[PDB]
Amino acid sequence: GFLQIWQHFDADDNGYIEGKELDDFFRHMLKKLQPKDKITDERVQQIKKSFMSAYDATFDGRLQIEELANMILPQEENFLLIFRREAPLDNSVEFMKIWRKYDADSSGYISAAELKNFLKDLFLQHKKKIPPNKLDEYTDAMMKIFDKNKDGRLDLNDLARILALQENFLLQFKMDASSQVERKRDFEKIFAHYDVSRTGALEGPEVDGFVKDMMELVRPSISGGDLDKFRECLLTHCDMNKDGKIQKSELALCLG
Amino acid sequence: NLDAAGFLQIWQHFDADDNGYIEGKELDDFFRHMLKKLQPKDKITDERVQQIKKSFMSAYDATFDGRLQIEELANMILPQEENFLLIFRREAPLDNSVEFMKIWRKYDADSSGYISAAELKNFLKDLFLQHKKKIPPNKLDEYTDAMMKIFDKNKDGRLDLNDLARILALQENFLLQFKMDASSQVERKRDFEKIFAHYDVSRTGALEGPEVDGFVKDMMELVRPSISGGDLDKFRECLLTHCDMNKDGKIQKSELALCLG
Amino acid sequence: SGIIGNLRHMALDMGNE
Amino acid sequence: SGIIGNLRHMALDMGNE
Ligand SMILES: [Ca+2]
Ligand SMILES: [Ca+2]
Ligand SMILES: [Ca+2]
Ligand SMILES: [Ca+2]
Ligand SMILES: [Ca+2]
Ligand SMILES: [Ca+2]
Ligand SMILES: [Ca+2]
Ligand SMILES: [Ca+2]
Ligand SMILES: [Ca+2]
Ligand SMILES: [Ca+2]
Ligand SMILES: [Ca+2]
Ligand SMILES: [Ca+2]
Ligand SMILES: [Cl-]
Repeated sequence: GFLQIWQHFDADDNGYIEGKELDDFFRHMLKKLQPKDKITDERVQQIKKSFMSAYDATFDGRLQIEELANMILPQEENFLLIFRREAPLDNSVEFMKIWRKYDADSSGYISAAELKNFLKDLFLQHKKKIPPNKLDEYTDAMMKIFDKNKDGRLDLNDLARILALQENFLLQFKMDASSQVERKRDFEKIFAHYDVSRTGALEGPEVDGFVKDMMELVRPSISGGDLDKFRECLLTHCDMNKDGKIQKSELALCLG
Repeated sequence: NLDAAGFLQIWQHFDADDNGYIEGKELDDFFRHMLKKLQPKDKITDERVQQIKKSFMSAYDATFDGRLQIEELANMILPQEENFLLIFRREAPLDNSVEFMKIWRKYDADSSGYISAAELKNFLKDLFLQHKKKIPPNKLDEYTDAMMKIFDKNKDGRLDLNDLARILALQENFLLQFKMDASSQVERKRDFEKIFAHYDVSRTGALEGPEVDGFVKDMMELVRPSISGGDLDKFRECLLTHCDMNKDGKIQKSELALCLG
Repeated sequence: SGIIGNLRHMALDMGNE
Repeated sequence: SGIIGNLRHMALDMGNE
């Protein structure tokens, strides 16, 4: 298990394989590669230079969980299948449909159990059968790798990074485009993008996409909780007919 | 071989949409280009794009997001001597968030929650003085503009808290080393003491100014993604409202122990 | 005064409430 | 739990106020 190897060598559980933990790690590696070969200080130092040049991306002389993951997990074809689609994910509404489906308790966070459901469905979509222990392993590995603040949960921006969400849609629009005709063309292009069901209202993940993208014009990547807060804030101030949807007329009113 | 200007032309070519990241097709196109340069005789295949991509991304994707940002490309192809960006890395790593907040509070001087072009200009001026270089005013305007375009992710003409963090290579959250398992009264005391000692850089037994800021940033970022400048001032005021019992604007050790339980 | 200006303003206002 | 548990709880409460 990738996690078991990480936990063994990060002996003091401080988030880094460093000093003697790292020499012990590279001593262990020599035995795995060449069981018949005797460990020497020269060979520990030679394999260490080699692997740290390939994998110490942060250039601090230590291994953190992502650097160890790069060393072992991308050697697995089924793990790499988690990060492959042909089409770029460049519409935040499509991202929010996945967020809302797999945040099944609506906590504003993706738990290990919820991430397991997401990976299971992902493997079914590629008509691959993964052994249950490999599914558990991939789920645990993903949690440890992508849980940046170690609360045992994936936030909205963690899932965005996992799914390679491209977030440049509102950043294409320009302050220069000041003419009433230009303002109309941009408003219409904006509404059309989020109005994926083409009903002339933003419903469900369509509101979510719009709120994430709009908030991220002025602040850093927002949380799951932040999304629900700003969503309700947008409804309170723009949903005039109180149907829980943002009609094009409501958004044009709220903007100007 | 390559110099600052030519490095920029390569960066601008592949960051096609000018969003601050070589991502998706930009990145496959980048690594397709690389194969032809290294092995002109060799035919480009998806397997070989994926092999050179794994290799280089494992060495140089320091932020672990599957994208290249300007510093990561600079590490890959720009010789150190020509790395203008290396002006922002000192001999000592910046691993204390209080030292970061002292720089944030100095240059966000009005505490607007953002560093403007004019405030960034002051930061670059002082940085050149620290290297005993004198830069003419027109060149300082140029550098300021370039830096704002490079580091302004959402294009509002302002640097947020996490933009300065990225510029100064602020290290990991100090509080992430502490464990839920450390349940014993003796362990709880050792951790509380280690934590307070870390933020109490002036050793006065109270958190003052950027000491409060460092603590609030680190604490909030245990449960949510990187916070804004405005968020920092909001949660700072929130911590003072609930813990600064003697209303001296400082967080005494006793006040924080009380608030935590 | 492009339409992006109105979006930014709405975001800023909602982020200050 | 450890002292980190109290910090997380205070962060969560302050993030919900
Ligand atoms: Ca360790
Ligand atoms: Ca490292
Ligand atoms: Ca959930
Ligand atoms: Ca987390
Ligand atoms: Ca719709
Ligand atoms: Ca409505
Ligand atoms: Ca780009
Ligand atoms: Ca990166
Ligand atoms: Ca300011
Ligand atoms: Ca900005
Ligand atoms: Ca102090
Ligand atoms: Ca006090
Ligand atoms: Cl540029």
